[PDB]
Amino acid sequence: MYTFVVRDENSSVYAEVSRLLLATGQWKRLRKDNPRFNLMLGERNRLPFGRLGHEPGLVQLVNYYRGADKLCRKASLVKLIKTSPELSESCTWFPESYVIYPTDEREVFLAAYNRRREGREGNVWIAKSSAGAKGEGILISSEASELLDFIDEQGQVHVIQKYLEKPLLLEPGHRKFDIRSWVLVDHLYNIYLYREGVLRTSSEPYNSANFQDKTCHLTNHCIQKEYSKNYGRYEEGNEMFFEEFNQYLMDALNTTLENSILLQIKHIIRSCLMCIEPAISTKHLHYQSFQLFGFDFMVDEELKVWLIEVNGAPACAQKLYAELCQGIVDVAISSVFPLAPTSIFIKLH
Amino acid sequence: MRECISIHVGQAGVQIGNACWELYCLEHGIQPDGQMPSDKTIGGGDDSFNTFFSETGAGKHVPRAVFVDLEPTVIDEVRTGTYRQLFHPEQLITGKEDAANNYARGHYTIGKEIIDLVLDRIRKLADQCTGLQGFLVFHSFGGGTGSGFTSLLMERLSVDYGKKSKLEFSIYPAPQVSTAVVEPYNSILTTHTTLEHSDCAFMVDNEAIYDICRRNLDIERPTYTNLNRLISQIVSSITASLRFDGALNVDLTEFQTNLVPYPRIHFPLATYAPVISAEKAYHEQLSVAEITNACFEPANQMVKCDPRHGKYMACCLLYRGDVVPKDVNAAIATIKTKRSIQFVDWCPTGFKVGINYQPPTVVPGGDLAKVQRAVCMLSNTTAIAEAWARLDHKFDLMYAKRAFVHWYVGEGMEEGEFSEAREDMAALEKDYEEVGVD
Amino acid sequence: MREIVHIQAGQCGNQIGAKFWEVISDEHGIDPTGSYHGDSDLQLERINVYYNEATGNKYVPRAILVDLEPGTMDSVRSGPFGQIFRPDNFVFGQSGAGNNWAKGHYTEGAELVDSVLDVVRKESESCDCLQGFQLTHSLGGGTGSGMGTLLISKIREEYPDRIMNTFSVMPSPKVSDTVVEPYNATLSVHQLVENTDETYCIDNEALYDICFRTLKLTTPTYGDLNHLVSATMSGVTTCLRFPGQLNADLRKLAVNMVPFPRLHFFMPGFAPLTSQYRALTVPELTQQMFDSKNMMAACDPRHGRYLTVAAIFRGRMSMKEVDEQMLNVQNKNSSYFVEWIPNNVKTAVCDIPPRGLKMSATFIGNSTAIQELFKRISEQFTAMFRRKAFLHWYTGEGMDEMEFTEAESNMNDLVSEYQQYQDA
Amino acid sequence: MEVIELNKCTSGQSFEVILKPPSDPSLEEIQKKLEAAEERRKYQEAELLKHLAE
Ligand SMILES: Nc1nc2c(ncn2[C@@H]2O[C@H](COP(=O)(O)OP(=O)(O)OP(=O)(O)O)[C@@H](O)[C@H]2O)c(=O)[nH]1
Ligand SMILES: Nc1ncnc2c1ncn2[C@@H]1O[C@H](COP(=O)(O)OP(=O)(O)CP(=O)(O)O)[C@@H](O)[C@H]1O
Ligand SMILES: Nc1nc2c(ncn2[C@@H]2O[C@H](COP(=O)(O)OP(=O)(O)O)[C@@H](O)[C@H]2O)c(=O)[nH]1
Ligand SMILES: [Ca+2]
Ligand SMILES: [Ca+2]
Ligand SMILES: [Mg+2]
Ligand SMILES: [Mg+2]
Ligand SMILES: [Mg+2]
Repeated sequence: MYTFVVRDENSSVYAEVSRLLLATGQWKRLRKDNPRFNLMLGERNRLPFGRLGHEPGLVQLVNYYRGADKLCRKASLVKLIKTSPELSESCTWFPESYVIYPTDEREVFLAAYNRRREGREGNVWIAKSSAGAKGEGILISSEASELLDFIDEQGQVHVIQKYLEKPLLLEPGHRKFDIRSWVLVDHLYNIYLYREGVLRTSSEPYNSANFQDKTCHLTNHCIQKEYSKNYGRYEEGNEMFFEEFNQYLMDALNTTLENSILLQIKHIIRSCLMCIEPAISTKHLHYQSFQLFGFDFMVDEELKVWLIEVNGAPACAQKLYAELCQGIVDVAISSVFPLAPTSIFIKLH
Repeated sequence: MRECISIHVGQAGVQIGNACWELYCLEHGIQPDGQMPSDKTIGGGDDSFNTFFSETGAGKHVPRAVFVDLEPTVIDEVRTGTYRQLFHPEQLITGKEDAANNYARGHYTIGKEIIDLVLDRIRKLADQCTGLQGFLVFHSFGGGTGSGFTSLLMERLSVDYGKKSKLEFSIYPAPQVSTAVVEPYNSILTTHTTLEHSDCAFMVDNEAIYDICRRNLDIERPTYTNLNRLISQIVSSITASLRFDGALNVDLTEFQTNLVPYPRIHFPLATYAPVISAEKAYHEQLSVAEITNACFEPANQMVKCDPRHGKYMACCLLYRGDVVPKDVNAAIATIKTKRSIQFVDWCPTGFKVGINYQPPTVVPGGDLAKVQRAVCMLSNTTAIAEAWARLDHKFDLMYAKRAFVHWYVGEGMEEGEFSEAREDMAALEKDYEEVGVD
Repeated sequence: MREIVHIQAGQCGNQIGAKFWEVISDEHGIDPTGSYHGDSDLQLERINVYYNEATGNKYVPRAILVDLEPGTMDSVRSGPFGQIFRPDNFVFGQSGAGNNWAKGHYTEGAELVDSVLDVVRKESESCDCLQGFQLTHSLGGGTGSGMGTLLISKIREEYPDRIMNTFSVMPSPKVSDTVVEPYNATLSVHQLVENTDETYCIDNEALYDICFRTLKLTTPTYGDLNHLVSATMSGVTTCLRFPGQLNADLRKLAVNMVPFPRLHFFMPGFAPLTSQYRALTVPELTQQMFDSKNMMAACDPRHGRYLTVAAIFRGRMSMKEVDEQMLNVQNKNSSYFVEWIPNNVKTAVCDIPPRGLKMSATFIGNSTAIQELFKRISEQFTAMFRRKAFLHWYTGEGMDEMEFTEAESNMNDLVSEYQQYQDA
Repeated sequence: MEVIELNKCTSGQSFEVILKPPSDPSLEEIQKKLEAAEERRKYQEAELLKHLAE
């Protein structure tokens, strides 16, 4: 009989995992402040890692990797990519980015902007922050003055980045979209990619002449389910799953999802997680970690994949909660606490 | 030549002291009767080993040490043990009834009755020094004497020897071998009143020693004797520079100068390698790179914590055995490329290295195999504040209900001293976070 | 902290006290004439905690025998180990106490107490380092209950800085001598709340149920109940009598077990209890010692929570297995241990098993479910007191009705105080 | 990776390797607090003896 505690009441994913664990008859839930637990479903902020692994006789496991925020904060992700020789600052799959405080990279950002200015190249940049939750905190502009002035009005650090001006458009609708992949890293640092992804699409036609109507430019579910007068017009919930997307790629482009996009996604996931492996592995630590990640990708018109951001506390799509949650129990929980069929994950080496 | 005086307080301090001086005698070739055939200046001399041993006209080498316990059981073993001939009565002080795991008892009630006797017995060793440099004080956090009487002794030593250095070797409490539920109270009370009187303190977590003994020595249920033999090897690596010819850490002042830029943050983390089982008949000999890389495994640290999520303020490497400088630099260069080693911005990223050609000495018939080379690393990393956070949390759970507080008030302590001491640890936790986190 | 002074008072206190000395005298190799005939140095290392040494290498219990009538103490002096006690240490009168707390505490007992205190004073003065005192008695009668608590009040006045410890037998209508036992017990609990550091609550209702249900004895006697009390007392004093690290003296024990001065009433347990030659595995020992059916206070621990727990394992066994088994009990039932006292379960092992067993285990618990015992007593008390039934036996000895009212208030406060920490 | 201050002797040697540069209460007061605690201890005991005398 295994024991666990819950410290993030607002997690949709682990509310389900907590539910499955109980329905097995072999996991007992404890009061949230009881220390004699086998499994901690921890809080988002200030998780007390320093108090784990000191209970004699208990093997202790937590659903977060200490130090993984370097990947899951827009500011620090830029730094991790620029200064990591394993990523080279020249890796071809991350847009040109700069960190800008209201240290700072203001001077270098302006330098690349002039080069593009004289070069006549697409000079549309997007500014965003970490506290930017639910469609607010972004500005898309082709004039740097409006960008920096928008940042100096906010007290939080921000990031300026190339706005991908040539995105891949679905037809009909001429509409933007983005790909969410769910990735599970277990205590051994095996990397498991959930076979099911999802596209979060814009129900409005992409209009590259007005970056002010941030509707056909932002793929967020919250913005499309409120501002876009065409919500649910094409797919149920502006969510298209991989079978349809694949069939579309076969019908429209004479290719498949695996060849044109998945090889690159798998490459990007491995690079990011292998880079920080020596800093966050718990292979010889007194407690163990696993964590579910949400990778967000862009696809351009040349079928090139771009990494947008990594989410450390992601939620799932409605119809995918069941299958994926059982997989967390199987691969990441029962692997450490065994209980008494083709996999739903792809293992990346 | 400058002398050093060792002071051992409470059961933990006395038993570890016994283990250390046994090791010293083996290292310096001093028989249990005190004679030393290699010493050719009879009855005197100012060699390196004379910083820990004085000499009688009969050629006996006597440790510059003092043993203090508020109960006589543990010091009586010293009085009748293998090295009974080493010390003389004046160096062994014992009371009648102990502190009952009650800091207030060891500090106020009982300490007040013995402090002058202890100080006067210490004054006798001091008077026999031509240039005393300070004290090394061994004790536990959790016992009533080790915590309560030690803190009183440190206050008085600062008054009577204001210009002298004071170093601590402290045992941090672990439930797997602990004897009292109130050990968190005592730990925090003694860290509060002792902080400003200690220049450098080395914490040993019994949990960490316990696990090393089960893992690397294959001991089912380690005992204090197992633990103390391993602790003595580490203590010996740290004091070896005071006892042998050398150029690094040759006086107590150099420990502060080399490991402690900020006075309050004076708790360096110690890591030791290799620990090899002696029943292991055939074992491969580890290289300089292998034992140096092991200094960055949490499993070999005296306090479990993750230095990858902290910052370094200083770092010393102390080798014993077949080790030359170029093998060390070759090992360090390789480790830099594979490890997360972050220093604070206002400190150099470097290492101070000392090599002593004599390989570690091991008590015959003990648990540790003899190796061709070993290393002890001392690093001042903010990650050690994880141990303060564990301790403070346990204190918070009990004090919110005032559990056990009546035992302390009964001895004369006011309830205010509790929060006074808990507010100081709160500041100390904040000092570590300012120094090490972004 | 070496010498303990033992005191036994009244019929129950002396009948249990005598069995205790037979059992532990056997463990330390002391024969009925005070000669030592052991074969292990472990037997003599801490023999001074309970025994004085006389000429010719004789050992004399540091025990004082008290009663207001001679009956039960003549039987002790004629018992198996009767001749081992110091003759001067028998102190007794003739009137008896008629199962009346007021006679023991205020009239008959008052006349005799100064003689007891003279003998106590004589044993304490020869002590190198007196730890404190332990008293055996029942709460349902007159001498052990009324004079016992008077003794404790006066020892404290003379030795305020020593530990005071009792084994107290609680009455039950199922093993009852008179209808006034709830009056006597209620008056006594008030004294113990103020004047003892540790009290082991031994409930005659539990001893009876264990003899009937588990040991399969159709018609238990007091002798059968006292065999259980002997085994328990030997168990809970093991840490005082043999070399060891944990709870090795009375004051360190009280620091580990008592988080609030008034909540110092302990629930003891013992394993195994069998109706004999089969070996008991360490898992088996651990599951039985924690089972309510092995508890001596007739309280369901699943009805409250544990403040602190002390366990002792005796015999040659795997210390690794003992640690694993104890960690498994806490980990698999963490609901019943308070979370605001970290690591509140301590465990000791001694290599010398008790007579007749290869291994055994003894349990000492500070549980909030002990309030069920005081609620029992409080109900029985009030049922009579609301009609002032049987009070004339007490007002005839000079007591007033208000005193009873206060004793009742104090105990209902004690029950409220336990309920306070069961919900914290 | 600069090595500095290499000192050699018959029993060993020491040196330093640098990888990157940077970027009390009086005795009287002690006696007061100790005697303050002893006084509170004496007051608590006088209260017990008074209570027992009642
Ligand atoms: N490593 C190690 N720890 C010990 C040793 N002896 C005791 N301890 C630890 O020290 C703590 C108990 O403190 P003690 O030193 O035994 O107590 P004390 O200083 O004698 O003070 P008193 O309360 O008067 O007995 C516990 O955490 C023990 O685990 C020892 O020999 N080696
Ligand atoms: N560099 C870029 N080029 C083109 N489009 C971009 C872009 N960066 C972001 N976008 C689009 O704008 C949106 C900005 O969202 P952002 O990157 O802030 O995620 P978010 O934190 O607000 C919600 P989530 O946690 O699910 O990622 C993206 O969903 C994407 O559609
Ligand atoms: N367990 C046990 N209980 C006893 C024994 N003798 C008496 N009692 C109980 O003791 C209580 C009080 O009686 P007692 O001690 O004999 O009166 P006293 O002589 O005035 O102290 C009653 O509840 C009895 O049930 C005994 O030998 N063993
Ligand atoms: Ca000499
Ligand atoms: Ca009379
Ligand atoms: Mg986000
Ligand atoms: Mg002690
Ligand atoms: Mg009777």
